[PDB]
Amino acid sequence: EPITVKHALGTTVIDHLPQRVAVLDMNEADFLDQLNVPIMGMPKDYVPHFLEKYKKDAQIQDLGAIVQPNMERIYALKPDLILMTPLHVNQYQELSKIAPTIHYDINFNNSESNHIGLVKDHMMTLGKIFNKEDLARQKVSELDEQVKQVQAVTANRPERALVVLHNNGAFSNFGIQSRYGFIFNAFGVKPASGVVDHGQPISSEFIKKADPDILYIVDRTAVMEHRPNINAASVENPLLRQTKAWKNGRVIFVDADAWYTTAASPTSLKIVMEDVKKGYQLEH
Ligand SMILES: C[C@@H]1ON(CCc2c[nH]cn2)C(=O)[C@H]1NC(=O)c1cccc(O)c1O
Ligand SMILES: C[C@@H]1ON(CCc2c[nH]cn2)C(=O)[C@H]1NC(=O)c1cccc(O)c1O
Ligand SMILES: [Fe+3]
Repeated sequence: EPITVKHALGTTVIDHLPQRVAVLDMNEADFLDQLNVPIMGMPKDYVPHFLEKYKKDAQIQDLGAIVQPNMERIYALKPDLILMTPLHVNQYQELSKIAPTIHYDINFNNSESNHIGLVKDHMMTLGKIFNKEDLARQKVSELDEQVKQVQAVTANRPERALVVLHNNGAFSNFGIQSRYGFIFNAFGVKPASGVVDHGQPISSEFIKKADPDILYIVDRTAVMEHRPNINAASVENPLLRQTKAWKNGRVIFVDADAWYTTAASPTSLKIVMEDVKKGYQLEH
């Protein structure tokens, strides 16, 4: 019963159970970890904390950088399956030369529609390929329950939120049509701005007209420069500090590994939803 995967970049047929798997980003690595599927190679420049055991495991080949893994190292690893994503589209043809190559059908650029369904679909596809259908279906059920939990928290709440990305002292807003669109669409968070605009840098005019009751701050610099996450005392930005969210203590410094490095896999979405719920939590 060979599986045929018709994805965004072509069609991949898998006739045998793959045994030497290369994953090209950390979302994919989280899927296979969650399915208890061994990984033969992955990039290791930005391994999230919840995949820490993989950075240290010398039996897992380091393929280099997430954004552009080392094609020479991949070819040498002789994988029998490569998992890649929209980040690697420019390498798909070259990867498919080396091994059957699956593309994760997901939209990292604009997640406003069906983000959760696309994550679930991928999980079920991987469960079929690796003969882990029952465990795949369980993880899908868990994701569904988690989504119901955050939707129960956001339901009928009046608060409106911004998702803002910190980068080297600069802050930019990510709205309903951005990479964080799914926060609004999937989980029922109400956006503090609706106007469609890298993100929109925080200006005085913007924050005046889109003054959030809740603020989720994604610290990109903590990930990229491997530095600790900023906290309330790091924030110099006066526009952010005069918002209702800041005054009322509804500022969540999110788990940047789950929100920035991944954001499209079972462990990461679980964490994202816990962070979202903290934004609504009025008491300890
Ligand atoms: C349209 C851009 O092009 N690509 C392909 C090349 C790339 C960018 N970042 C990692 N690989 C994106 O993934 C898109 N990236 C973003 O929109 C983006 C937004 C906020 C922070 C980032 O690091 C982004 O890449
Ligand atoms: C740590 C990040 O993890 N992943 C997945 C999340 C992501 C970031 N940008 C697009 N997708 C990366 O592509 C890694 N990004 C970068 O190394 C990066 C470098 C220069 C400019 C960018 O926009 C980058 O994302
Ligand atoms: Fe990027």
